Amino acid sequence: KIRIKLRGFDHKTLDASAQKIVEAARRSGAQVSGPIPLPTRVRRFTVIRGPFKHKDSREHFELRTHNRLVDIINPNRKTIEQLMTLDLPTGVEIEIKT
Amino acid sequence: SLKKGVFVDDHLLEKVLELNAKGEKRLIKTWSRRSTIVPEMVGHTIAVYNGKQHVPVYITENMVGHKLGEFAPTRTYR
Amino acid sequence: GKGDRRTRRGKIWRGTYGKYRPRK
Amino acid sequence: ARKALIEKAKRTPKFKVRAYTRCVRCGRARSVYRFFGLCRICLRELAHKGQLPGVRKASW
Amino acid sequence: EQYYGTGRRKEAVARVFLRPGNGKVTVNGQDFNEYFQGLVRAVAALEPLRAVDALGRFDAYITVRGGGKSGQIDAIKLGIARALVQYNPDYRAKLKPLGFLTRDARVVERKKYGKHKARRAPQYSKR
Amino acid sequence: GNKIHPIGFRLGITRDWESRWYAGKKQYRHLLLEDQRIRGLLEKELYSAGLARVDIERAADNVAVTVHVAKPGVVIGRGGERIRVLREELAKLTGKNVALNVQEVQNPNLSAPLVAQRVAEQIERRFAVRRAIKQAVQRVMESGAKGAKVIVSGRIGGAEQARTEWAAQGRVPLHTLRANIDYGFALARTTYGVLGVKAYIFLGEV
Amino acid sequence: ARRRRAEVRQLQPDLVYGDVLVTAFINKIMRDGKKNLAARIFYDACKIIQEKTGQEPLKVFKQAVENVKPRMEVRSRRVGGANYQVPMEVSPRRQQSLALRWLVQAANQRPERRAAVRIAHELMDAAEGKGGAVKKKEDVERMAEANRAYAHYRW
RNA sequence: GAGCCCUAGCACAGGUGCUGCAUGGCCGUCGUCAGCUCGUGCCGUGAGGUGUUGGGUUAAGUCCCGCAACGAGCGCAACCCCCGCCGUUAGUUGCCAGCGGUUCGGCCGGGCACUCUAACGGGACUGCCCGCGAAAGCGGGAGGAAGGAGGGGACGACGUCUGGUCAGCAUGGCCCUUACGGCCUGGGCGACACACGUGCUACAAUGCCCACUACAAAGCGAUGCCACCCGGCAACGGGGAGCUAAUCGCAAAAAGGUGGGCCCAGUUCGGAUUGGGGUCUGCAACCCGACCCCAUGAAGCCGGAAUCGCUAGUAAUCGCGGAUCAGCCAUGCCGCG
Ligand SMILES: [Mg+2]
Ligand SMILES: [Mg+2]
Ligand SMILES: [Mg+2]
Ligand SMILES: [Mg+2]
Repeated sequence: KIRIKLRGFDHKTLDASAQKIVEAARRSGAQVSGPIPLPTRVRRFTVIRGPFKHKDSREHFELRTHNRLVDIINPNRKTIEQLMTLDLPTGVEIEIKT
Repeated sequence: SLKKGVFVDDHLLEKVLELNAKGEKRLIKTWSRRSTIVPEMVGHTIAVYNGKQHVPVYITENMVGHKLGEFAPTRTYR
Repeated sequence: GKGDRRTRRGKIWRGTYGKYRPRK
Repeated sequence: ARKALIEKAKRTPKFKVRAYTRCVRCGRARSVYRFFGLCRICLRELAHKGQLPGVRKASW
Repeated sequence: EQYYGTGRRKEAVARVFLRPGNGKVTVNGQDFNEYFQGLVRAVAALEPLRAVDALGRFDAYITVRGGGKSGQIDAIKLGIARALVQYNPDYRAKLKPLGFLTRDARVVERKKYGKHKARRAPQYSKR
Repeated sequence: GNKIHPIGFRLGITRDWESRWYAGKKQYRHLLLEDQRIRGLLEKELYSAGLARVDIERAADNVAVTVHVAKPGVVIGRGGERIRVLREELAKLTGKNVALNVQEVQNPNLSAPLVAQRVAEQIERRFAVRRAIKQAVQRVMESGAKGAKVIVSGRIGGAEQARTEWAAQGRVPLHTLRANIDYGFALARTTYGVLGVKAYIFLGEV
Repeated sequence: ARRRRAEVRQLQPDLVYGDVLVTAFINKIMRDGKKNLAARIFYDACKIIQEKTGQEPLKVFKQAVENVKPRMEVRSRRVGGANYQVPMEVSPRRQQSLALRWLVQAANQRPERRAAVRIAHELMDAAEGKGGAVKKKEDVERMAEANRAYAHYRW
């Protein structure tokens, strides 16, 4: 039972990047428990638009950490093939656990 | 307001304790108005800076526990 | 109410806890 | 002064109380968002360029 | 044996489960009148029944979670209604007239900058 | 003074970031300060190349710098003795292993940040603003573009009175999100003061 | 209201007598959106109408209101000079608005310490037709008559 | 006399020194107002006009009909985000929903149904009916979570105010260069006879107090949140488990509901002011920190002339979080419900 966390600012290249990680584990391992979407940690910034004294009117900036999760029940190396380096994630991260 | 020391300045004490072997000087001028007036080292007169000058403050028993700044007021006509 | 340190309401408003509003 | 100052804010000083922030570009004291070492202006600036990643136009 | 409709109203969601026969109503492992204890309006949540005639003749087991009480009262009011249309496509033409069937979109409008409060605007002094 | 930065406005669609690397509260801050002083030195000692974008990707001790230009042969050297010194200037301050790709703009008259840069250039060589603007737009409009526009701010022709010339062609639907509008801002230090150049070029759709 | 006529906002029937007029009156009792506390009051007060008279509350209620509706009132008006209190017929929707508003105001003018009582005794004093609400209502009606001389300006 | 570092010179540094009326950039504003234009033709000696005007209609120069104009551009609308309904994908957050074991806490096997989480789609079009209309469209009815811009954002034309800012930054000029630079310690920005703006807390019984009583809705936390123990009336101090956090913590939601108290009083309203004892952060709390507990309990009984906000989940009212941040003078602001 290999279980993996994936963070990302980019909601597209996760459901993308870490869901090829479901082909290369059903095609090369056995049973998968599909992609699970963890709720998001949304850091927000509120910024006064002008250099000087314009306290009403500012603009809203968010920085949104998306969180996806993957479970597979197959600690063999018929899997750990693609699933070590066979890349398409460029602004992503990995948590590796069992 | 603390209870683990009386956060009084080294540079001042050093100068009082070392005056405490026959020492009766007025010429004593500090800048640490932040330092607590400490149990019994009284008799003397300390010139406390108010930001513009030091002030001849005589120090008595009834007035321990208080800081030095309390006796050297910093602003004018009040 | 909200102005009185020594009420429940006082404490809530002020953020604090104490004798007049404990932490259970 | 703002130089002898941009400089002084870099020395780890006697007592950490004296340790302040400073917009790392727009070399500046106030409204310094800690997650970016960035002054609210020199900040709205880079954000607009996309030179701070994931950072975006918020709207709800 | 079992019947379901989901109600929502403003952060609050209702799990409704209708069962045939009776009259009693659980909400969150608690009697109705124990959950909505002397809150004048609660008697409203079951008004969908009163309108069909199943005033009593149904049991109800209920989960209810989300923000706050008076919403939940309405949340249920939809569940109940939705649940019993899925025990009768013929339960349309009487429930829709009083429309216990419309979700009701009205949420907290959002706090805007420069205002104090979404619409309430700061205090002008002119002179 | 109204009007949003039309890149900022487009980051969701129609425009990606110039730093695509992930992180977290702990080192995002410096993965920025470094990240910048990079495109810092790059922009200065690479001007002659003429650099449009300068993307950056990361993944811990690697950093895929991708300097876009239209003069690639100026980043390079002879066989490669500039591009050699530079991948070495990068790792000089950056305690890291610096990948340093190069790209080319097939058409530098569709790269607003150059079009602006161009016009700025002319200005410092006491040129003729109204015309420069006039030409630049044309140049761009010539090379296949679906509309475009350029603004010089003020102190035109050394004038005591600051003013603001601008010319436009085709479309520039600045309110349409699905536009794809390269924007670029050239500066322009002159003997009597700064002017400011803004270039817009419209391409996209559906 | 420059564009439209604005729909008479439609109210949710009384969950206890089934009357829109009642909710209306409950709302006028309400302070800072404490609708719960408000209904307690109205009902506790209907309690105090049995406990004191033979007849049905909904009936005292309907009636108290009826007596408090004004039929004419003065509306102010611009003329070449200063202003004119111009008497004119008071529209049904407003009659209702004013009645309820006045009942609640008059109620909280009374001396008794607990709200449901005040509401009740005022409701009672009204159907009998002698509350301070029916007072500040004959004041209007009378005042529209005082000014009967200017009734040739009504728009 | 390679580099480095010292003292003596030198070229220079430095300047939050002046000019926003030399400037860039960015902002405010009329104003999300329904406008401002151009190309060609046409009319006029010409400035210019026509177009854009008119009649109908829109939230709109929105569209319709008409017309010496016919078309375009920056606007408006739409393309993006959030909130309503439904579907697909997906199972450490959902449950007896169904059954079994439950130390009776979804806790345990077990399942994703449902709730949710988050990605992607569907859905609304004046498409349908009746009436009026030449048309656009208007009024009404159906069905539908939603109906005629369903609700809230982001988004600010040509220009205007020689608006704002040289103290964020960039910059031309100008000016000081053992001092208009720099360093430190202390004071100041916290002064107080007065006067205004914006707020907070009240003046009470639709109220105040004390008790018991899950209805959760955004966000933050590994030099942190800190459960839970014990000491203390408490602030807080010991200890001390868990969480790189849909898993652990901040966290009590408060208004509410139930019970009891107060009984119309300057009060069991109100908590200013002052005396005292302490806690914490910090090198350090006199000037000048917040917090706890004892005492002290002020003006205030709803406010002259004036005057501000808001059209619906709005106003009113009740809490919750965050940014800066050692601590905090936040009753401020940005957000949640
Ligand atoms: Mg100006
Ligand atoms: Mg300017
Ligand atoms: Mg000025
Ligand atoms: Mg001026």
